[PDB]
Amino acid sequence: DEDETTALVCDNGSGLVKAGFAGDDAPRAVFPSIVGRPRHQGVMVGMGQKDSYVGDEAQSKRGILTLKYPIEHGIITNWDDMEKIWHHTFYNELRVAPEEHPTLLTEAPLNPKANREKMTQIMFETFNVPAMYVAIQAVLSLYASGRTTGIVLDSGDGVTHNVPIYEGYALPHAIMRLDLAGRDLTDYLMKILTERGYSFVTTAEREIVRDIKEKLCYVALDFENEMATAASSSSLEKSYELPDGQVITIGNERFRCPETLFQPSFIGMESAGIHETTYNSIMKCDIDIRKDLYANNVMSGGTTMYPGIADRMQKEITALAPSTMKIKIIAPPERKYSVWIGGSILASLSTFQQMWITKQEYDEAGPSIVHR
Amino acid sequence: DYLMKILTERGYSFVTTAEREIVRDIKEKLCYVALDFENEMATAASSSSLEKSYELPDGQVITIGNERFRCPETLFQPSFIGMESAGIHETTYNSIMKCDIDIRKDLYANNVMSGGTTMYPGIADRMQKEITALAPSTMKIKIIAPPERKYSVWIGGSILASLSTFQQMWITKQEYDEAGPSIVHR
Amino acid sequence: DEDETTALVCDNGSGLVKAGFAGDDAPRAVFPSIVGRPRHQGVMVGMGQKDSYVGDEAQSKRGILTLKYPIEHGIITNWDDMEKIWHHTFYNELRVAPEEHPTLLTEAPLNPKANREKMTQIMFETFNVPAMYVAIQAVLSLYASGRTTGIVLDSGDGVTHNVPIYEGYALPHAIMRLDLAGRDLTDYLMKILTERGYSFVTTAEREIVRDIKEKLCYVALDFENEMATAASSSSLEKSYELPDGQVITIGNERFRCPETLFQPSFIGMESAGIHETTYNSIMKCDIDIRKDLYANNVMSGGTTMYPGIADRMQKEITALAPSTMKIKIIAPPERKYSVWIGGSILASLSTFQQMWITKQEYDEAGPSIVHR
Amino acid sequence: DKLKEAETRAEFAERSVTKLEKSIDDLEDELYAQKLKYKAISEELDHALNDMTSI
Amino acid sequence: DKLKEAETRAEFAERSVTKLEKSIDDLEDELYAQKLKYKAISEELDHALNDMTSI
Repeated sequence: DEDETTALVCDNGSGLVKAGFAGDDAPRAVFPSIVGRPRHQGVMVGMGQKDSYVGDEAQSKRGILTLKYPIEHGIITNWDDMEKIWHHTFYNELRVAPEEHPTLLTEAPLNPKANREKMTQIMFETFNVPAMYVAIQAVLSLYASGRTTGIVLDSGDGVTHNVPIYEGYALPHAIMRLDLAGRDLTDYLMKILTERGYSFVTTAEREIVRDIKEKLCYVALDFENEMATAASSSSLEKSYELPDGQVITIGNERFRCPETLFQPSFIGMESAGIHETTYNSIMKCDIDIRKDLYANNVMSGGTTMYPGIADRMQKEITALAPSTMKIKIIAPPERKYSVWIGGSILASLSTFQQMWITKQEYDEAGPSIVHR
Repeated sequence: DYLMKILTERGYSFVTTAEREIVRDIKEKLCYVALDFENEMATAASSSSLEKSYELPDGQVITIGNERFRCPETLFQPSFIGMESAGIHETTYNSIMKCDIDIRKDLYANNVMSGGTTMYPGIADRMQKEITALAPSTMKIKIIAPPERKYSVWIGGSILASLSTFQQMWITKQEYDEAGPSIVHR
Repeated sequence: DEDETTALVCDNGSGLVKAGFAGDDAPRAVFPSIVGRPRHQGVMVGMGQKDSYVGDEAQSKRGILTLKYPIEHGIITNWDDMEKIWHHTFYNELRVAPEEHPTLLTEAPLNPKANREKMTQIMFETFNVPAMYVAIQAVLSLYASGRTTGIVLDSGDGVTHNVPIYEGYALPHAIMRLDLAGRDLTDYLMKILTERGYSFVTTAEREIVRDIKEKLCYVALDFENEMATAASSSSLEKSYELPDGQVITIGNERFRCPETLFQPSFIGMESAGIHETTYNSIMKCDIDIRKDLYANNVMSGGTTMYPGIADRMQKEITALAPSTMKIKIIAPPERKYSVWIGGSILASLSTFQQMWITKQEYDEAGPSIVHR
Repeated sequence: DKLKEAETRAEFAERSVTKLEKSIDDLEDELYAQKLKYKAISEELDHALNDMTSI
Repeated sequence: DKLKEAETRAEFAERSVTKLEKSIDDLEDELYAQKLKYKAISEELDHALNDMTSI
């Protein structure tokens, strides 16, 4: 129990932090990855002067603060502001004292060696956690779907990745990163919806375009004769009621937004798209392992939640793969937390105890120890 | 001054200074802001017991039926007085579509009224319906008009200045003799 | 000559229409983009009952009419009232019959496909012009400065834009629109001038604040130590004599008004400003084309005429751009008509004849034909 | 087989949610109607207690 | 595959129904509290309008 209860799992994202206790089924804490700094001197009624704001209080009060994102494209870019988000996570969100809890953290696919050593330096030397561990994100997603070999298409708020994993070892030279994700996707909907003849003028109009994207957006299979369908004008249309009455209608654009993930050309991106990239990762891997990867395309991440994403991907890679092959696109329902759940499982596991980096290992080996 | 003219125009004379001053006491006591000012003029015509006679410094019982509300309809229609500006309710609204988007539900549910001229009965109901019908239906409208409103401003100061936490915002002669008028200016 | 003389160029703006014959050096007709509708029944002495008023007669008689602006932020918002401004342009202003003149029109940067088809529907089907053509405004401005690749900062009465153009094709995904322009700017001067202890009370006081803005306003470079200069009180001050004697003095505010274009915060705008936006457009474009755009910042529009606008912009983007770069801010003198002049050149050109959309093309292809 | 069961039950849960969402919007609307019908009688009140303390 | 989808959505529709049922009971209860807090101020009212018409 000492640490069976006690292991923490913190998944640091570009848009959201997911956090909680190893053992739980889902994150106890989910909140924006921002750190707000007040543009002016003054106070809220009853509070003192605050130097900084994090998560939802930074989002809610955004009009008087300069908002900053510590993690650009999955990589920690500002370490002063990240230690601020961690502090908030332990002390306010989970309300635990960190110096008696083992902490499993996550990093990104080709996270620079030096960063994995730096967050270890900050975990052990400024938070004084007993022990910690850094798992790679795609690797926890895979594992949370039971398996050990597969290829994960991972897509969240600032990055998309393909991480081919074989008997647990993520394959460095076959990993692909596509910098277009849910953030890019909300801003494109924004324009095709203002372009439908609308105005997201106040900040209460801006924010909810993102809630339109999440609730009403679709990834149609045969996106071709779906536009064609749009035109005959079926009961395909969908009206959402705004903060007030102002019933906005979205028929068609509803799927023009996730067609951006297959066609980056919709947004002036010259890069290849999700399905081709799944494939290219795969023809960059060893030959003998390619049947395995093909029957185990595990999807994780908030942006892979658009319904019919899996069917489109299913047919997208069948038709690029040699017919002798078995294609299989696994997309679980909890996928917006796969990464986290894979960490919860792993860290609560009976056999993981012997991989925890302890302060004994650290004080004796330097940050190098956990770096592997 | 507008009541003055619609009342001389009713066939009267506020000739001496004891006639002038009391038009203002007529405005305060007998004036109304009708909701559906449209079919209130229409009502005036059928001539109901809507009329209201006031007794002057002497006997001279003056009657005011109708004009009674034609005076505060000036606050919604500035055109009654050769003003080309927009009126109270539109202006409430325009202020609001000039603010941040996320704060507009707050402002709409908290239209606080203060000032001597917002005391005309039925001002709040007219404003209630004036902005509901300009605001997006998804919105909650709420027009707060307290009874002491001719002193809201003052009472808010009385509260604040007698408050336990205000002591640390008082500009003292120490602050002033040392920082110049700039100190309190903020 | 048939059409060498005969091509018309009509530039539709948010505040002004500029019109005339392809060939001329400047617009034959310039007038407000209003349509007045009389609030009461009655007549002027010697005239009949008029249902409507357009341009200057609507401005002059504004006290008895309800004025309406057909073009909101560069886009045509009311098509009944726009056909009225066009009618006025052909028949009264240029006094031509449209059915024997080819007409080059202009549209805005991301003008909805459907509008370009609608004004074509109205040009050919209600005005019966022989042929027409719709050019994008920034694109005519660039071309009128000789070149084909550059980025135009275009700023008039209701909109500001940045339109990066490469070998003639305006780059859709890199275009930025900032809804703060000369209209916004006259109303801000208004307040800093009443705030100087004044009153623009009658309509003959209102209108002339705009003539103060045009004649006396400046964009100072080092707007910082220009306020500082204001205080020492040099002979920086400037008094203007009103319709009557009432000599009003404007020292300082003179430049506080165009500092609004770099600092939107002066007016409760949270958007970025002109120079940052020039830049952001540029780091949204392809990499290999960014040296070109930087050496070709062409300015056009009435609001970019404030003296010292170019020097401030020069230094504003040098200091944001990588030092290996050449910055170059072209601001020609005729810039309040760049757009128009670019159309005059192009439409009088020897090679343009083969791009005119003719009634033959239209009656045979539908509005789609000119839409491209 | 697991399917016919998961889908049929999903449909019943969705029918029940739309029923309860429809009853929440009627009570929440009957509501701002009550909450507001009052600001009016409680304000008509500070007023109609202030003039008799004055008269 | 049709399955993972039908079941995951059944679960989301059930989570949303329990959320909305919880919000309907809080508004309906905030309610009889408002509806009653009034009978009292509207009745304190016929009273506090009658004595000043009398004085």
